[PDB]
Amino acid sequence: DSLIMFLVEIFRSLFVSNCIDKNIDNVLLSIEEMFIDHYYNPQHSRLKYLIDDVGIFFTKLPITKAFHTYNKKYRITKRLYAPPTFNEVRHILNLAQILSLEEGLDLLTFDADETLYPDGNDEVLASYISCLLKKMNIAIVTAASYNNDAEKYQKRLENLLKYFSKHNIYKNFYVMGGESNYLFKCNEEATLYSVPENEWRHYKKFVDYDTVQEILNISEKCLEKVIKDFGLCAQIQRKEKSIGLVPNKIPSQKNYMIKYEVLEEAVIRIKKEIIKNKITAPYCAFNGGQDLWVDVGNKAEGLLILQKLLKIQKKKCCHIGDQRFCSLTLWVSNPQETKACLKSIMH
Amino acid sequence: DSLIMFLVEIFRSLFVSNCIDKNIDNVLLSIEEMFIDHYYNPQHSRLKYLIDDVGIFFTKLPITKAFHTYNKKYRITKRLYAPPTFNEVRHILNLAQILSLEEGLDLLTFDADETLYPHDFNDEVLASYISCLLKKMNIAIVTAASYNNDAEKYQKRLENLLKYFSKHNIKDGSYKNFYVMGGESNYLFKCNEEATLYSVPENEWRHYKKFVDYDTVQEILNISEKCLEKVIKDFGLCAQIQRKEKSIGLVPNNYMIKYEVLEEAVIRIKKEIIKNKITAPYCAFNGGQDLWVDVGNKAEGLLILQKLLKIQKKKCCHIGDQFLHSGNDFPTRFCSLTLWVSNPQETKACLKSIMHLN
Amino acid sequence: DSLIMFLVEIFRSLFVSNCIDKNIDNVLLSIEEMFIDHYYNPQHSRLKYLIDDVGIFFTKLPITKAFHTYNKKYRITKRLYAPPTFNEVRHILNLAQILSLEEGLDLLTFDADETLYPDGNDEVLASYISCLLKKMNIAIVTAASYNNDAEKYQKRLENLLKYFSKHNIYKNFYVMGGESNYLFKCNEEATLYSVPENEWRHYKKFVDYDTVQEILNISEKCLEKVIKDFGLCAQIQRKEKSIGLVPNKIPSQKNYMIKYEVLEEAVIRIKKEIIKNKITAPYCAFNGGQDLWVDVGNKAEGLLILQKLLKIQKKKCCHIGDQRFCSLTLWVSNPQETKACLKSIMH
Amino acid sequence: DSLIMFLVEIFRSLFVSNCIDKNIDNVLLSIEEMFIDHYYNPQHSRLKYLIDDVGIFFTKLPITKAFHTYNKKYRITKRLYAPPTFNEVRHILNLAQILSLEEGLDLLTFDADETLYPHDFNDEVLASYISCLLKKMNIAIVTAASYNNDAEKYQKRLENLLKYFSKHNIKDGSYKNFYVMGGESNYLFKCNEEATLYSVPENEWRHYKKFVDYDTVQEILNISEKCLEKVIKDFGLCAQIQRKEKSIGLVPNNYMIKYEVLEEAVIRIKKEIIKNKITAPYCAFNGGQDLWVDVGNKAEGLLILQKLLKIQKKKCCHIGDQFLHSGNDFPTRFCSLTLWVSNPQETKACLKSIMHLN
Repeated sequence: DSLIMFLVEIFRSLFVSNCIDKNIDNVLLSIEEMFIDHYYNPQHSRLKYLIDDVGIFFTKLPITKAFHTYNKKYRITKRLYAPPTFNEVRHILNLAQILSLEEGLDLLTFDADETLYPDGNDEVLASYISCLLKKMNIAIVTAASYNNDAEKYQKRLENLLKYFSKHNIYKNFYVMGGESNYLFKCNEEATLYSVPENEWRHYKKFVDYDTVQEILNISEKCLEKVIKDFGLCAQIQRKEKSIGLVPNKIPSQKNYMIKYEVLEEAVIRIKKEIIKNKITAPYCAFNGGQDLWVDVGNKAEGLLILQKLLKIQKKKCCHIGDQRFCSLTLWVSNPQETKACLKSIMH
Repeated sequence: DSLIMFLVEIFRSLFVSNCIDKNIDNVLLSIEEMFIDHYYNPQHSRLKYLIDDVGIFFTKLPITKAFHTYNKKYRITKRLYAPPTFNEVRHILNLAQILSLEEGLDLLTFDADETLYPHDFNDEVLASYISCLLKKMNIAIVTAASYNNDAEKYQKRLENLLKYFSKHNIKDGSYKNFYVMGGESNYLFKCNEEATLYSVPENEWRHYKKFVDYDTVQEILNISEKCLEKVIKDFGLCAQIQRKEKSIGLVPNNYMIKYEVLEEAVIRIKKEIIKNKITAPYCAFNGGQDLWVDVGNKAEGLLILQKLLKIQKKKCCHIGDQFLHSGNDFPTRFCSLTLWVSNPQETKACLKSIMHLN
Repeated sequence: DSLIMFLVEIFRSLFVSNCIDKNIDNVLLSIEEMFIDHYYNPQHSRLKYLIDDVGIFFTKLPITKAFHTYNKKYRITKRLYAPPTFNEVRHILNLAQILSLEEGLDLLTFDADETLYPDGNDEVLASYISCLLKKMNIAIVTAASYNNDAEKYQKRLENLLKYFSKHNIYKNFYVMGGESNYLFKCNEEATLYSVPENEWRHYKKFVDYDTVQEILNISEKCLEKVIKDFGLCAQIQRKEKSIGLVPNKIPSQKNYMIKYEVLEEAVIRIKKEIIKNKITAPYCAFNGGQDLWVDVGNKAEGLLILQKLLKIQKKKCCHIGDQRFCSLTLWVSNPQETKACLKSIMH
Repeated sequence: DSLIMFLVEIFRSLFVSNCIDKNIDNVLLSIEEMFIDHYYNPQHSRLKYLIDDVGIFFTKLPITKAFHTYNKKYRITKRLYAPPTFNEVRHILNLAQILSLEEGLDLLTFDADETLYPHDFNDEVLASYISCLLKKMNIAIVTAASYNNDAEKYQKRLENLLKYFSKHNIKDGSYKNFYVMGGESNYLFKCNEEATLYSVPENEWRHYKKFVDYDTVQEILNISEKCLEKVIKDFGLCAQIQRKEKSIGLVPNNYMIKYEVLEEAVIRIKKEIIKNKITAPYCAFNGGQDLWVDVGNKAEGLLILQKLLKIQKKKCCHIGDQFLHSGNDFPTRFCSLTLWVSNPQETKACLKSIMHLN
């Protein structure tokens, strides 16, 4: 991330010049003003000249207030031998984006790929998530596709729903499967039903069936090449609007393992070949540590569906994931961070 | 750490020139010839000029065969968009060091703290590998944990592995060839037929350990005590200080402590200890959520077993997980063969590869 | 230059792996094939994936033959402590591009900004340039504009023409003023006349007069801002299709000096502001160490004029300058290098 | 070289954060406070920790005033697309070192080889600056050129500057306060009323120069002679070897030699000389088209004048052009104040700024 680096180099220079524990507010306010000017002029701001991939700011980032708030609690400027690190500046930018939600947020989305759990939960999470549900809409997005088989989505994340049956009552909880292709809701008794197409068919970006089938054919061709090239013991699974690469199960249980480097290569191979056919339709190929899934859809399309379905402005939506231009983003990497951010959001 | 990065930068240029999946043997052989010259002339080798902190090669290293063998199993050179990574070159140098044990392997030492268990030992697969290797050679387990020669405390985290020896490795007499060191290089133990850890008096083998005055031991503990007390007040910690003989540490109450706070305090301790020009052996070990300062280093502990068991330096190998410059495994590169590792799964793999004696 | 760096990193790894003085031909041939594949597929080659700004190859670069030829003469691989440097790899790429001219070259162009002389020549140059003129067309390009006043172009480079009056006889020598706006030729007796517009008016890229006047107005506004901001003692000079920033003359001779850093800033300021008005017309702002000149034109337009006027394929044109996609380029920085390259071209 | 890069990296971050043209005094003052602590405690300063080869600050450095004054004259902070460059920070540290001469300047030394003339001295403006400063303090000219105490040869390249002293600086008696050193630190000279360079016997001031055995002098010359002979054959040079007493060099016949060939040969000479553990003073000076090895360094030469003229270390300043790590001016940072320069134009500028005594 060039935005985090950008700040890391600056903090490193203040640290090595021996004034980082002094009053650096003159530098922080000059940085904050560049952020705010980019908020009004995302296309031609000077911040755009420094960071080409800066993206878009839906909020006025209070980075100065975030630095003081982070420094007071963790006291990183008292360090004499290690300047602020990449991971620490990452939490500061999360805090700045959390703090920028002064007007409140009505939509909160969770990337449930790996950030939330390795397998099937956390009660402190479920307790914190439930508190937020009464305040505003929440949503959970999965890259796995089981078509519309609602029972399969429940198996991967059933424990958190058990808390919701108690201490709730409500209808402000949503689950998105296939990245942006299947949207479910919740009734009363430990539920998992699918909203009909009429409620959200128009909001989905229009794509042809043959175009959808074309992407899966291209991805199917690449994975076979990946399987044969790296000699993996794996099987390909094609679905309606998705295709996935899964490892073989050890005969007897537990499944075999694919090296993480090979999965990262296949994602680049698939993404590159899709661009070769000049396909403009939305798509995404996600690596889940042990699985590879290609969906005809992306988090951006699914995020827009929820904003348009629930009539929420983009400034009131927030996303938490391990990995764009349509919602505020918090970068985490473990469930404890997800609960750590959610604890800060409670105010 | 820098030898690995040395190879990563080279393989990156081969990948980038589109020839890494071709025959790169002329480059690899030139690298191997440099490893041979460092093996023969460690003090003024060409490799020492390129890499100052390279360490000592106690054996000739088949780096070409390792790359060739590792590529045949993992096909890393078939990748179009990812050059050989840091961990893959790490695995390559691991196998090259294993293949350099053609002469034999008399002693094998493992880090207790993190290469064997998350903590409580609870891996039946790992211990089943350990028993077979134990039959053919002596093994030892080195921990930074410090209990003042209390064999009951050390056996707690290692109960299952020791209890395994009773059912499979008790009759063959292999139990005598198993040792445990506590406080890095302060308390040595051994096993009996009842699968229990018993003690060996520090007076029995103090001839092999460089003595340190009791006042200088307490000197190091008091300097560290001041730094840890200053560190707690500086960052507003919730943790407390626990002191024992020949060892002091920072322990929470359990509130997790940030990694950066622990790492700098190691630097402050090491920097302030240097300010008094202390030449005694010591180490500031950074744990997951704790910090510990011991009088004595793993290098001294590994030297004791070599002198005690009369084992040759080239026949001794060590398996540690923290081979970073700040880690306590970094100095052990000068007294034994070393295998960088990260978890039991990787440790069981290196042990599986080691079980090809021939 | 990313292409030169690209090779410097590779040579550095061969050097540090202690095999650079051995047979590195396996690496060089793999590099050469990437160059050749980029020659056939400039838009989607793998070299394009490694070097985004690689440009275009009008020739099959014999980089392997260039390395051996450069190594045999200078013996750089016998070094034990310094790998091949950026400047050395630069000469190799010049040699490779010179060697690629196996089918001969009919056009040779010289960037006369600073590469050829600081002031008004070199007889060894003039002797070498004259030998090439009988073989093929030569051309000299200047950023300075004196409209069509041919006498002023002659004053800056009159000494080389004195050699041409002797040992010649002919009509294959050309001079381009205003980057791409004024084209002159040579008669018999120490000459400097201008070819009429009809011979080359159609080949110039069509641009409106008000558009040309717009660029000079924008550049005039920037230079005044540069003058007032940095407090320079300088005067602005506007012309028909150019505007320049010149320093004041010390009263009494010799002229004042502008710091080189300020001139480089004004070029970026002018170029940036021209893009702000979305001007698509060709232009260039050149820094000449002591002068700044903005021309409505560029070396690319002038190069195309000479190729179309003289009916020469792009594979037979070569340019020598200190600083694109329409001719082969040799990178030099001093007159001795220019004569050094020309000595190699004589075969 | 690394202190300059230290400031360049800091100013780059200030420029990038859009506040460099605002008030950056809090950052600059923190930098100045570090320069004061290094001035007081050079051995274990915080600045030495960040920059290991920083050198010695013989005076407190007004780095803020230098930046403020330099910005007022050149307005570098008004640039939108170019942070302060390497040479601008160099000029800033030059002025800060000049402004640190508030106490006085008794001795000023110039590199003859390249800070005074392209070579033949031929700048009337430079010499006219030299005469005025010569009236108020002693100046000296240090050259790597080696002629065995032949005053006629040294005066050739310096004729115009010496002849200028006869017409303007001969009556005031200032001629006595002007010295010339040859062979870096081997032959000292002086001037008379007739504007001629006369010699001073090396026996007269050998008490100030650390003696070196004649066999060890020839030892260094023979080691260099082997390297240069090997270098010529290695790269197929056309040059030849010229040897004198206490000095040896590589000279063409005049075919220009590549810069990289000269620079590595300096490394080979320095590396091989270190291999014999020679502690004598020496230097391998890289010229434009030649290479020279002298027995004795500029640090020794600058030390002689301080001990001979009894001048204080802080009152001595040096003006050299090659302050790179490989250059011969690099060691002079530990015995005198230093001003990095590149040509007479820059040298006349520093001399012009120096003419504000007050």
